[PDB]
Amino acid sequence: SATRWLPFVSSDLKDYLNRYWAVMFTVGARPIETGHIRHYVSWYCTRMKVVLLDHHVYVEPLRQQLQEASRTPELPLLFVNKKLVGTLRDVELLEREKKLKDVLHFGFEWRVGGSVAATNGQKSLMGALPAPYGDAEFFRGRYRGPPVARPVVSLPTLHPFAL
Amino acid sequence: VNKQTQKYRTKLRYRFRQPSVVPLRQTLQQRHNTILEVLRRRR
Amino acid sequence: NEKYEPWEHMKRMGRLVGTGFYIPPEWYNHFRMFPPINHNFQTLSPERVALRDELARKSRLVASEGMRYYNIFWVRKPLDTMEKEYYELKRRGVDHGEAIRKVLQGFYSGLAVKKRVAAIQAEEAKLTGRFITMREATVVLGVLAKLHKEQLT
Amino acid sequence: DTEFQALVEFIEGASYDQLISGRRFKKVYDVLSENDDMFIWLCHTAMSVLNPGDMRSRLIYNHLRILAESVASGEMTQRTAFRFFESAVRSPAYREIAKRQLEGGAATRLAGISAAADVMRRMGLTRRPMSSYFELYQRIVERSEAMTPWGFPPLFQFEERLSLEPRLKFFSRARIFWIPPTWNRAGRFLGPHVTLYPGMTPD
Repeated sequence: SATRWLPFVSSDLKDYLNRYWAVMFTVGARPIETGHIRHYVSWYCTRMKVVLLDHHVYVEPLRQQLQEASRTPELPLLFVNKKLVGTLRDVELLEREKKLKDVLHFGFEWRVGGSVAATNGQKSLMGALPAPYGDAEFFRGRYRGPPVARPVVSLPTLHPFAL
Repeated sequence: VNKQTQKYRTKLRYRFRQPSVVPLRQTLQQRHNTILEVLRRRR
Repeated sequence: NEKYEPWEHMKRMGRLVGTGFYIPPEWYNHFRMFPPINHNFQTLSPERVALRDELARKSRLVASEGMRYYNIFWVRKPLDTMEKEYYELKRRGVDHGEAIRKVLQGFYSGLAVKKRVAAIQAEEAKLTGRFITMREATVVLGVLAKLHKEQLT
Repeated sequence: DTEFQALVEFIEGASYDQLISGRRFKKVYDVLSENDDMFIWLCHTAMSVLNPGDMRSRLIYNHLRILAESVASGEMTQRTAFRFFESAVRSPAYREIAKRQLEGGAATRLAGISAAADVMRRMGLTRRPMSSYFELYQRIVERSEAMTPWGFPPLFQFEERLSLEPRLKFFSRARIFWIPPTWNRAGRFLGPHVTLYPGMTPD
């Protein structure tokens, strides 16, 4: 409007975090791990800035600064609310623990103990109160739970990157 | 503008366009999960 | 929508109470004494940087392409000697480029003296055959190990 | 006690017709959830993240305390109280106090919600005299307003619009939200009379 359109570029990692809400720094040789984070972030309707490090003018400054924020040299890396989310093992962990909604929308991770993935029916306490004197193992007539099933053989997957 | 600048302007308008993000498939996915939970819990 | 606002609701409650035929609740007078919260009405010195840039750019060419000497040891003492000689010449205030010329001439003479004493010590260590540097010891501990790996296969 | 009376009626009905029906469980779900303790816990967990030494936080604390006492007295309805609460929460003074309490590290919000439970016990803001401590345990051990770093439930109605704009991807950029009637095929029962919400799917 008042200014002509211009592509944003920076030699420092701090200017990318202070500008966008969700920044991702990818490579062109890794299309599967990039597209999985594209599916997760767009599912929660979050605006995202994808920075392809192939054909960039500050590759060597940005590859050094991404090594300091995240100790692993693995790309892509998700950055939400000036914090480090991590690689696909960190994004899928928040999706499994149902934490990816409040990370992408409000910029914080739940520090609540206990897992919300293994729930049945309504979510209540259901024996989450602390037992007196411990010793939950010594009562062998306890409620073991419903019987679960396990596959005898592994079925062939649809795609190697289906998951 | 002339014909060339008008064609390039409408090409840039169709190329860089902001769509209407209406969360419809997530609504239907939440409804599908709720219907599956009702069918699992109650006969 | 501003038609549902705590200030508008307080104004509506106040003009409802001001008739005299409506009895105020406790929160009306308790909000007159505690109103709702509103959103409105609220290193290195740079000359030394340029000097070290010029001196590093002019010393890198005399050390790399000029002298062809890559095993130079303890460069910080001749570089700080270049700095202190530059400040000594800037005390009297002679020139700018000529001070750099004399500083680079002194640095070249110091590099030549260090190269000559390194060559003299290396020549006297190689002539007598009694003294062995640590790099030669590392290289014989490596090559005897490689000869033993040849013996192992 | 009307909740124990409704539980007695539920037990008598489930012993009468010898099955767990839909009418009786809906009745006791309506009886056991008539309490306004949710909004009182909202106001008190907003009061917990404040500063007892700052005068601005004292003003916010007394405002939210008066709001919770007016809700518990029944003199103020729930919708105007929610408007008062979201106007007190969206202010930059309260958000700056919450940011300072986050930047502290030895935060006083745990003693805040503990004193809040003691106040709700003493002033009669609950249904049972010892239910506020179980509600405190429920706020602590579960995902709730007490584990949010700013002290309100994390919905987008309690967060500012200028922070809502760059994060979320809504209908159009650069109130009650509706589907416009250009979508003749949106879902099976979706239409223009079906409202949508920015940060949640209530379906």
